[PDB]
This record gives sequence, structure tokens and C-alpha cells, in this order.
Amino acid sequence: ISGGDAIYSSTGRCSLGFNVRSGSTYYFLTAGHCTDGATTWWANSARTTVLGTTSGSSFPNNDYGIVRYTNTTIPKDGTVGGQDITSAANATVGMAVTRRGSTTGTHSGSVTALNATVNYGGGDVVYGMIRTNVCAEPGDSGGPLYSGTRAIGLTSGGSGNCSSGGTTFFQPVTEALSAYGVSVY
Amino acid sequence: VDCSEYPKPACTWEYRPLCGSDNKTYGNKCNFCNAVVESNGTLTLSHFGKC
Repeated sequence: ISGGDAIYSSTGRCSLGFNVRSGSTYYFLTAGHCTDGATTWWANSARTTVLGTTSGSSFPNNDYGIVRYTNTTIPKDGTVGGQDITSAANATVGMAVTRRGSTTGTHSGSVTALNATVNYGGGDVVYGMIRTNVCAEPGDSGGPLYSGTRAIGLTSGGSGNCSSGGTTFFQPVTEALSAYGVSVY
Repeated sequence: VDCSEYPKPACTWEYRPLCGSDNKTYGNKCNFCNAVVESNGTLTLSHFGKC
């Protein structure tokens, strides 16, 4: 399983952000709003292939969560679809980026602004977000935003859709890597 | 589902489908409620889950 693939909790479906690790412990990052209140994660709708359990969740304010793999056999590719990821980097205005999600697949665009504040309402406000002109739709949450072999962010939310165009905000992946002391591979 | 706090300028993108009266499956409640608003209150909830 790799970045962009579907992941199922007891509540719904999101997308796997990036596979990461610390020592010999493997985890995967995804959106905090997906990890919030979720315990177990599965690789399929039938909930027959277990992935692991939530080890951390940060939302709102930030929007990242981490799941510890408990499935010992499933391949954990350090890629996004077939795309190899070899490092993480900071987004910059004008940067060409690509997102992959379980609903819409792969879409590209550019970073249009940094440190954006997104209010999802009801007190769910996230700060320091990367703004882009990349579309996304329900199910795409937590999927990776990358640039070439560089990991950039995790899909959080936004507006519009892929048919008519949209605006998507992403959580900087560097912040999550640092919080959890994990790294991409 | 109650769409009074709508519209909202942004929605998170998790998938938990709802079926609208237009026979379209809406990916999540935020997505659904914004469409209700955009329809000027004409769209209604048919049932939870995919259409």
C-alpha cells in the first residue's frame, strides 16, 4: 500500500498520506480530522485487511495524524502510487505540486499561498496551511501532496471540485514528521 | 443532518456519503449542506449512504 491509497476507519474513508518510520517502527501519516476519534484502520471497505491503529492525532489547529502499522505482511512502499519519495521539503509560492487521493486519483497544480488560515466552522480552525489551485473531493483527505520525489503536505480540505476546478489546502508534512520524530523512506 | 451553520467556505475531504434528492451521492455532510445552500434550499436529504 502506498501514498494516495484508500484507508478505512470505523467512520469513513480517507487516503494514506505517506509511509514513514522511526527506527524499525512503521507508521503512516494521514489527516488529523481522519484520525480524530478513529482507533483501527483497514485497507478495504470490507474491513478484512487490518493496517494498524492510531498513535496520534492533531486537529483542529493543525491537521495531521499518525497510524502505527500492526499488519506485518502488507507491503509498505515509500512511494506515492508508483512515484518514489526520497525526502521532504517546504512548500514555496509558485511551486508545482501533485496530489494523489483515493477518490480522484492524481491531479497537479501550484502552491498559491502559505500560512493560510482555514475555518471549517464549529471551532475547527486550522492554521499555517499551504494553499493551492489543486482540486480534491471527499475521500481525498490525508492524501499526499508531493513535488517530484519530495514530500510536501497532507490533504486537508478546501472547496470546488475536479470538474470545475477548486482550491485545496494542505498541512505541511515537515511539521508532522517533526512532531512524531519520523521520516520518509 | 442540519444545514443551518451553512454555508461554510471550506470542507474537510473525508468520505461519509449521503444521498441527495437529486440522486447525487454527496461525499460528506459539509459537501451536502453547501449544495443545499447553493440550491437555495431546494435540495433535500434522501437517505444516508450512497444513492
